Amino acid sequence: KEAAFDDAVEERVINEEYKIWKKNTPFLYDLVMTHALEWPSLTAQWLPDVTRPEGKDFSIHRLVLGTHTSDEQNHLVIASVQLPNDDAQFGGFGSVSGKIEIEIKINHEGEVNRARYMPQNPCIIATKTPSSDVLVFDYTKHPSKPDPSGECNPDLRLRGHQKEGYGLSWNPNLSGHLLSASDDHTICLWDISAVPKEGKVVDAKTIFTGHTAVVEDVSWHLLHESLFGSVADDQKLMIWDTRSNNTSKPSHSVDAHTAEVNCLSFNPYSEFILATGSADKTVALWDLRNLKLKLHSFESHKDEIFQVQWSPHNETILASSGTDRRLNVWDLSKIGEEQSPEDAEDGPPELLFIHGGHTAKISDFSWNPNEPWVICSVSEDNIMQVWQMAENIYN
Amino acid sequence: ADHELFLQAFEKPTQIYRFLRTRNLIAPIFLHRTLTYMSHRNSRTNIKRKTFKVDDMLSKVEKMKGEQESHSHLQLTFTGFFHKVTLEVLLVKVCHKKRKDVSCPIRQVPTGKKQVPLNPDLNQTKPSLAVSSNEFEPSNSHMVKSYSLLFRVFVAQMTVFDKNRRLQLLDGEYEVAMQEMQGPTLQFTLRWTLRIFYQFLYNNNTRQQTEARDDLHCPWCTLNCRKLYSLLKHLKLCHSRFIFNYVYHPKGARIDVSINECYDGSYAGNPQDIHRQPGFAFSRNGPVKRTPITHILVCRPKRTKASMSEFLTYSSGHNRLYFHSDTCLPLRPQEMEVDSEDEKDPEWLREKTITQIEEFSDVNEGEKEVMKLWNLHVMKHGFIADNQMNHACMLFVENYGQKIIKKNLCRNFMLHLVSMHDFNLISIMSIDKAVTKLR
Amino acid sequence: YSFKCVNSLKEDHNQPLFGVQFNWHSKEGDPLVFATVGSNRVTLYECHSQGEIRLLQSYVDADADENFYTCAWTYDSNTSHPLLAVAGSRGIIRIINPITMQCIKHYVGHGNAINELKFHPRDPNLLLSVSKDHALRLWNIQTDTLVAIFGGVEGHRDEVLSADYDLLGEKIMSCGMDHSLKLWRINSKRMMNAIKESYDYNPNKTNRPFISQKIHFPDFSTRDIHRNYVDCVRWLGDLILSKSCENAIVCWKPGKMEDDIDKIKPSESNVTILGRFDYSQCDIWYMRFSMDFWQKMLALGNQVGKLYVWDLEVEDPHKAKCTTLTHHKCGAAIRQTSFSRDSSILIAVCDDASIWRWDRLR
Ligand SMILES: [Mg+2]
Repeated sequence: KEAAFDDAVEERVINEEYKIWKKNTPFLYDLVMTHALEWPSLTAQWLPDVTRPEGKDFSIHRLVLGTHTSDEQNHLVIASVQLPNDDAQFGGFGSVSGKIEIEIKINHEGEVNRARYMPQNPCIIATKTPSSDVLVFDYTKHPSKPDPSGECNPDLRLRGHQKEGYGLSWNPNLSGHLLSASDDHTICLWDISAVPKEGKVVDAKTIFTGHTAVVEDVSWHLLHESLFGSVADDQKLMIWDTRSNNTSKPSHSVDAHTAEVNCLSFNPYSEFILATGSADKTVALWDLRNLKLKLHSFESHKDEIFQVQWSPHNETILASSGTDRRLNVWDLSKIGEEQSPEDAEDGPPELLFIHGGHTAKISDFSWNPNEPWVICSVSEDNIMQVWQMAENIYN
Repeated sequence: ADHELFLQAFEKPTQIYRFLRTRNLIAPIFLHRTLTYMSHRNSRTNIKRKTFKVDDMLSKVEKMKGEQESHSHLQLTFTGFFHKVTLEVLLVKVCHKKRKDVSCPIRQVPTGKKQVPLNPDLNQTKPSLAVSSNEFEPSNSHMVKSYSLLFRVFVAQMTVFDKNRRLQLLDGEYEVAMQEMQGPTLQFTLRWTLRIFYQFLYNNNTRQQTEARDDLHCPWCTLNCRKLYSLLKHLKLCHSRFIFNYVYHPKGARIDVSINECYDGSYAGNPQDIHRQPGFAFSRNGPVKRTPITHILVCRPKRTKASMSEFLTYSSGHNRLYFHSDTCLPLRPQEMEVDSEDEKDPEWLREKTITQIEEFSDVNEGEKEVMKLWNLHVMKHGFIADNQMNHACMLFVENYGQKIIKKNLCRNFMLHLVSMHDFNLISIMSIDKAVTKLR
Repeated sequence: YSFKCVNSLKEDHNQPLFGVQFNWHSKEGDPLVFATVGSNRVTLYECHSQGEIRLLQSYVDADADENFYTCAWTYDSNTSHPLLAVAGSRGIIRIINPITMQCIKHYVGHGNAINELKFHPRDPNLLLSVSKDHALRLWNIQTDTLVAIFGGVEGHRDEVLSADYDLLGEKIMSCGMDHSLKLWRINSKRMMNAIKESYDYNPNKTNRPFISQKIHFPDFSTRDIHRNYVDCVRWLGDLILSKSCENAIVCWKPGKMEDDIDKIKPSESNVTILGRFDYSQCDIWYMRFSMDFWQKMLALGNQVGKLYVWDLEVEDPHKAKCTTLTHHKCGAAIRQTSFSRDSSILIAVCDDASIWRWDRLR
């Protein structure tokens, strides 16, 4: 056929391009960290805690990683990283032996479809599985040395879903309040703030169904404990203010993009600014006051978009990931700024930066606390990269 | 000197960047205006606050201005066809492609047809009117991409709107042609009801020299560098498969280029795929496990300044492909586990020693069998210390009990025990003890 | 018993060729097809009547420099497509499908140039590869696994040259520069257990690498026959044929005339010679002879461009035969001969990238 020949060609081209980008990096970033895992991951979460040992030049951070192996035993993992915390220090930068190390392994039944730590307790995390339920765990209650037998204490799994999903969000203000979203076209809500009789069985307190398509994502409010929206392939965003008691008719519902919506995120520093992400290769945004206005559109991704995340430490900085093996960085201030024809042929102004590391569909990324401008990225090629852009770009 | 050598060699690197030129021009790898030495680009600064709770009001008013107007049916007659039969007119509706959809969806719905004359002419008329309702709907502003108009008898097509929902069709008498599968045509009305030089070295066996036209634009990627500095940088980094040198001819610039010598460009992936039997390599369709590695490249930059005078990264883990010691085949990441393909007993040795024993003529089978049965067990454990020999003969019969019995050869075993005591390694306190444990 | 030059061709690169192989897997009636490999190219032709030969296909390797050495025609049990594999100095083995005009399999496990490839007469997934690494390997071209490695403490010491299956496919002979000729067996229980195993292995199934078989001992050998190199051997029913640079081909049997072939003790230390064959000007090595699928005639190339032909019939090797078919164009050398499934045509390669053709008139 043709597609085979064509793909061989495309592969060789991508290889060349990565060669070039690597040769060119030194003038581009303030940090380059690459590390290969045995099995890839599908998760990313920076632990909100940081320790910095004295007499040295580096910090220490802990990361929350998942695992989707081929066939063998699945695991939940959290490992260690030694970020340089210094400006004058530079074997490589610090010790010679190692800068990354695994520390936490837990047996897991099925792959990991999602994993987030609870905001109130980082020792509490959730887990989406190939099954139709939810698992919760507290690592401090299990040894890092994994059970050579296999499956172990599910640590209060949940119930109320019928197909798998990917949505996951604790309520920031209210403990125990956690939302879910699966192929069931439904949103299931447990409240584990108080389950003395665990029994590994808790059913979702409330189950919402307003989308008639497979739901894609859900996120709580950032200030309100009784507010959150919804995302399905319906290309319909529905506003779900709880305490109104209707799992059928939400508070609001409009069409966001012409293609199915995938990812969704709210600005922390503001009250109203929403960040939306869809399959439309588009990026839109909205406000809680009025909604019948697609505020703006970022139009440079060349395939679907699967993740959006605002910046901590920065009010006007956002991030767009997808499948194009690229990663974008925008700017809300430079909206329509007259630029030179060469600045324009470079690109539109408001687009701020584009990451050029990975060579596969960028699975997932994350900001972190404890550090101003750094993000880790995970692809499907067993690849983990951490970087810091050069400084000169801003200011 | 078959100059095709000079040709064929420098032929290769060219087309590559050539393709890459176009690709990057549409497939940006990184915004150049971010680059350090391309600092003249990105004329704008990063000086702004731009609170957000006001960004809405600026749009809240702008949308009042942005709403210019809208259009509020149609009717049109077809003047007879002209050529040097009934007609067919359609209303095709196009929607947006979706996730599972590979191509855009199109819906060809007919509003109707009529009976046009058989290629009529002028001065013969004394007439089929086409009237349209609002088939298009405002709800379609989320699902349909566009609407067009089709005409057949023999094909013709027109579209109704613009991407801005802007109608493209005013009212009036229009003359149009059409194609089948000057000439045939139809009329109708409408109604809404420093010179720079180069030198190409070939190991001094020959060369070629040229001159840059429209200089300070990349001779490959047409990148507009405004300085010899930035241009030299972009060249010695991006189009790296060559090598360069700065000559500074008095006329403003001269660069004698040469081919790179090593340019270590080889696949950088799972180093194993290189040898997968073809068709499976680059499968890219299933997770695969491999050994862990970690590199560091950018740790702490210098951030110096420009200096034309100047113009004239470690590992952690296994970074290669290991092989089997005896067959020179690849080594799966799992096979490289505790299996160490080495121990004290090589098969071929056991064979060789027995055979060599059988060369001897002046021996009885009641002796050769014994010697072999023993020497093999000797090899099997590697006994060295003399304090072991007692335990040795013990374990020996402890294993070969059934056999020597089945061999009925214990009597020569005892003769051997004799010999060994004679060589001062057995005490009498065990020789018997053997025959005891034997039964 | 009369062939005539009805055609002769020549390449353009002018670099000597070595290989000639009719496809002896022709469903009865299908046209005659044969191939030939040169410096770094392969060639596909078809025999036509009136001394006509038609170019069909040709491939080439550019990415390195190699001097291809051998070829062999086989098929696919799955869909019956013709199959050709070749190998050169680089020591790699490739497998090409003309139906798709692509290579589907490549094998790299040797350490030097390869010298010959043959298949088991019965099984079509068993490829024997002889190299200069003193090691004769043997692959399952279907499950992509090695099987045996003949050579070691008692192997050949210098650059194995040529080998040949027995007529039935359970016994092999080998010959190399060290004047040495050794016998291997395949019928042993261990061996066939190994083979059956080979036909069963899933890499995804186990964390284990397949386990080959190492053999460190010939069944029998000697170096008493020639006092020079030996570079081509042929099973003869249960008799042997071999040539040297001593300008004579010899036939013999191991042990004594009474000694059966399948009772031979490994420590056998005697051989029985029967007769000799004679020719002129074969004063260089690496020159081969072939025989008809019906084992009735003998062909042999020559240094000065001549030919020499015998009959494998009751013709007593004392005065068996003498037949020299000659032409006046090239006398550079002739490497290799080849017959069809029948005895219709006979091709041979001259040293100057020129082909020849001889059509028989019985
Ligand atoms: Mg391949």
